[PDB]
Amino acid sequence: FRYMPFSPAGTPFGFTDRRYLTMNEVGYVSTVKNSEQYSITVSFFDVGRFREYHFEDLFGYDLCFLNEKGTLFGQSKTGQIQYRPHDSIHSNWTKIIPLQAGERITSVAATPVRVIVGTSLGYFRSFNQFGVPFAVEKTSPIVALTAQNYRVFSVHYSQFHGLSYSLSELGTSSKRYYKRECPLPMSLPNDANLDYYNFNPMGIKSLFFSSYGDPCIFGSDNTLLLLSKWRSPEESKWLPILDSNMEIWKMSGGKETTDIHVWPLALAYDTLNCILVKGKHIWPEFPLPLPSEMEI
Amino acid sequence: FRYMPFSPAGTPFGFTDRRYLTMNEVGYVSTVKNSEQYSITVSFFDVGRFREYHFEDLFGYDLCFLNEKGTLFGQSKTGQIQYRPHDSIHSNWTKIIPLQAGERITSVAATPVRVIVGTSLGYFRSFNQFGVPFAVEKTSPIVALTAQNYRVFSVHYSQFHGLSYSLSELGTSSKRYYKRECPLPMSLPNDANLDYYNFNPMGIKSLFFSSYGDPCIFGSDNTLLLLSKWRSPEESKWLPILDSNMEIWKMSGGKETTDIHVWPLALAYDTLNCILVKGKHIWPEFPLPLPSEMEIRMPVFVKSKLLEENKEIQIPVSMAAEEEYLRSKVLSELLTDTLENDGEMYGNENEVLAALNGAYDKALLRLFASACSDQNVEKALSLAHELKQDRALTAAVKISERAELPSLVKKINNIREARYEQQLK
Amino acid sequence: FRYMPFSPAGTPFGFTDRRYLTMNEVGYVSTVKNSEQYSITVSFFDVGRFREYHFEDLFGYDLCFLNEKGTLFGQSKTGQIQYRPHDSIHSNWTKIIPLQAGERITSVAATPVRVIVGTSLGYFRSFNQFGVPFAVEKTSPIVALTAQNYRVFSVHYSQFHGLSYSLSELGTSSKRYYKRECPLPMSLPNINSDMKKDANLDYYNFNPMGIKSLFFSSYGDPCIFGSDNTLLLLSKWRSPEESKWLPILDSNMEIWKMSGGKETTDIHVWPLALAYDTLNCILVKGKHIWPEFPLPLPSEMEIRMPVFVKSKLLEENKEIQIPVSMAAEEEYLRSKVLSELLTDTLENDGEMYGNENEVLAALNGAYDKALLRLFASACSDQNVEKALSLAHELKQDRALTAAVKISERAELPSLVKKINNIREARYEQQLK
Amino acid sequence: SLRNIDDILDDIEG
Amino acid sequence: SLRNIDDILDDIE
Repeated sequence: FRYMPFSPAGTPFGFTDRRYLTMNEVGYVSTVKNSEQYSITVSFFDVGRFREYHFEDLFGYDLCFLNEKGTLFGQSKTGQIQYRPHDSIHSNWTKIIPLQAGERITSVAATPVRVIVGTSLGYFRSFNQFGVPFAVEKTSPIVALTAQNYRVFSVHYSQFHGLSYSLSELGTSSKRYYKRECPLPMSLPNDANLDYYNFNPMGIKSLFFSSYGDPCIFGSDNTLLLLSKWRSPEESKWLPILDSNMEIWKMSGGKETTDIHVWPLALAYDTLNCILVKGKHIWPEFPLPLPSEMEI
Repeated sequence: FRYMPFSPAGTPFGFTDRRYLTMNEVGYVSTVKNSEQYSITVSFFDVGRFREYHFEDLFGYDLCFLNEKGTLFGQSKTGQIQYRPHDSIHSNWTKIIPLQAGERITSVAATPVRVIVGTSLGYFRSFNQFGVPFAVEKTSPIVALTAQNYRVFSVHYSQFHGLSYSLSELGTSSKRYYKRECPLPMSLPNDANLDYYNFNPMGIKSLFFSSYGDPCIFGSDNTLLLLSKWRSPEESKWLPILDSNMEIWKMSGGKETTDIHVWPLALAYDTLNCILVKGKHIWPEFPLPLPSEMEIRMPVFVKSKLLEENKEIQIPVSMAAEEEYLRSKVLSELLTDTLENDGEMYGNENEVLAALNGAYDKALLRLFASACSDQNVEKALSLAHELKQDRALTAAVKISERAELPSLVKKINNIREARYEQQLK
Repeated sequence: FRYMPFSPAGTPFGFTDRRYLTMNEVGYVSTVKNSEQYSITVSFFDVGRFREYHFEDLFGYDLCFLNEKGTLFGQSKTGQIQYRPHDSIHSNWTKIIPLQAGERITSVAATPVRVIVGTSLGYFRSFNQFGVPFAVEKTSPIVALTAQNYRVFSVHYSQFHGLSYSLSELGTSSKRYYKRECPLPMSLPNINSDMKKDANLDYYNFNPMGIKSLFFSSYGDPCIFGSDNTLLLLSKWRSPEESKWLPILDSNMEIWKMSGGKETTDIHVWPLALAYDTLNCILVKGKHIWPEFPLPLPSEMEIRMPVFVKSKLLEENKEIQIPVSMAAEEEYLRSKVLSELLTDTLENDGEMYGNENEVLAALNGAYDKALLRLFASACSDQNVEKALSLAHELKQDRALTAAVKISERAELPSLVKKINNIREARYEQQLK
Repeated sequence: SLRNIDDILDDIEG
Repeated sequence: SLRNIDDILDDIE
């Protein structure tokens, strides 16, 4: 199996020379193949809050994560990361992650207080928002990472039982696991959208925490799954609280329009902040349409 | 799948008629093919304490475990075990483990107080040092066992989960689990060494408790994995604490080698007792070299960045302070957990922990100085928050004064005042 | 994987037109193909207590569970269950379990006070004896259920975790767990390619997991009997950190010893229940491993700790005779396990039959008595160290005295003094 | 002497 | 000045 560099709501290059690194309720991050290097653009939806900016990517970052305070960039092969705070007050910092032979950074994530790097060998390196290492952990191979405050939701792949998920809190005392590589009840993928399922073989379009702390995942079956009552491992349940395949059919009022696909950004209490894609491709292209919402 | 007889640090026969049965900090046990029988030789590293001896193996023992008080031998097919105390005062004893159709003994282990036998069907048979059976237990198929005093570290393999592990205590009353079949994130193997991976499919070169009682495993990826926080099930983490491939790479002055390999014996605090194998094969040969010592290092060094600073590898002080901070942090957290729950074991744990916390702050303060150099007031303050000793918070204030960062000084003095007012509650 | 409808000790049709639905210590329930319907016959082993009856199955019941007060029938496909109390006091009642696309009922269970239905999606639907529904719970897919009074033993199987088990209590309000989805170390069957023409392949297609039967013991401990014909008992299930599955009977070994050391291929064990130290079972003689018609009379097989070696048993013989020195080790181990199990029972649930305290007393007596023989053998070989460790495991103080007297007859006065120190140490701890 | 200990085992009863 | 802090680090003892 090929471990592909993953970012939430990321799109592939396809036949164009530009794509989206990551994308969520804060904004969208694009990269463009120019003459020799790359051009990364960090844009926001609340344009009255953050300053949009762009820079020249001399390294070729293919990993990104966006929060409300900064943007984390990652290069899957050289093991180089970079964190750029939105505010000019704080400094940009760069670090190189040690990588063994054939080890690739597969997912990165950041919060106002934590920076996470996961690899294809199962390495879990955590830092603070300034680049100070806190612990190096060895787990199952990591394919997807997301975080919120001090919580971390990590998707792992085993050779045997397949996809699994872990949920942990990188508290000030010590890291604590609520779920440890438990079954991830997600449907694996079953063309024109064939460039995508090579860019993301696991079909995980995006994953994030809800506004109230619950882990969410959006598979290739286009169903938003939410993990309820994870603080009690006995009552833990995954709930399909949204089937966007039917919500398009129910809201259109017409027929099965295969010209409409849903691209998830985040879940904010009662609405699913997302991007509605019109075209043959299920992933959004340029320009990016306005974000819409969806009742639960 | 074919379960293979496992022993810590055992080597295969290869093209010879002799291999090592098992091997650790106490000594090494070799076996030599002798026509139709075998010649077992038990040798020690502390020649003053115990006397090297040998005997004739009429059964074909392919399983062994060595401790400071005796040697345990096992025959994977006939199910026969034998325990030979080192002193002639105590008698040898022999048992035959019942085995069903195709059942094999996969691993044996012994402490001065316990004898452990694991089978391929998941039978967990325990005895005391005299052979009195305590209870027979059925678990997942066992692939590897190590033990220390009354505690057992077992590795299990199903077709469903892969490799899991269990950590239990065989107290005077009954068997209690600290961890039950939790995931074992050891890298499985992915050739000249094919002889080895047919003899040890999992690639578990060795596994053992540390000198301070923490479980450790050494896979085919040559990374030493230590189990942290095993007393609190929800806090357990496997921590990579030594990339032996990198230490060899740094010993060789940045040059990639193919003839130097590490063979793990045990972990004593911060030092991996091992055998440095020079040759075409990755396992040691005859005669056995003298044990080497390899200090554990957190895998945070990049080869790219280490080559630049040289232009034996020299490490830049600012980069070595970060690794020393992380390593002291992990060791200090591990040793405190030991002392807070089990007490002392050797007599120097309290002194080691004290000097450990000292080295923690000293390395952390170097990182603090580097941050003041780069005028990084924010990063420095976050570093000062991680300081332990109050005398190091003072040292940070004095470093901040030498950097002329009065804004930082006041924020660090707020930390000191906040800790003083927790001293009042 | 394909979940198959399971019932304790059920047999497949095979190449006949009749099979057993379920089977335990109370009796056996058979079903016969009757043109296009079925003829179900509920029969009992205590013919004095209960009267055998039969009825016409127009539904195709392939699930059944028998207790002392009623019989539960289940239809895996339509989702229809029916509970028939033996006595005419309470009426029969029928429910239809909701089943989704491809959801099947995989196992049913009933006690005099509870009715449990488990599905292939992991739905755990419970009722009381009259059919009043309890809360509905979603768990891992259920493959086997047994129950006793208010407690339920459930076996679950995912493709992720493998085989797990849960041990719960169905209280008046809601369900409370003693153990939730802990690993079930039962050996799965090892099917070959020559087994595609084997006569017993029909069984492992009807019960892929090989769970021949599972049940609570007479004293309330969970037991399971896999295709490896080993009885597994769950000890210390009240203390989650101490729960252990203990193999307490290698029925292949008991058969090997019944036959005078000769390997057989036509005798097999079919488990019914565990009564204290004896496995109630059916001895199946024939080509197939499951009982056929007519059913033989139940046999009894005393549990034996798997510590006997075939090689060492043949030499001591040169029905199998067991050397007293070797039989003492097994008798010590078995008494230790049984005493540990019964003590936990009495300390938490009390007595249930009225004579348990006497059983435990005679049990602990046999424990020391077997332990003292091991002690004597160690004194015989002048193994003072091994003997002392044996004396430490003695229970009654009057057995410590018997060890002192045995040590005196062996002329080991150093040991005698060390054994009397145990008495002093135990007197000291009884006051502190 | 050690082979027959039934004389000692039955003293436990009391 | 900041490169050699052994004068400060050794005062902690």
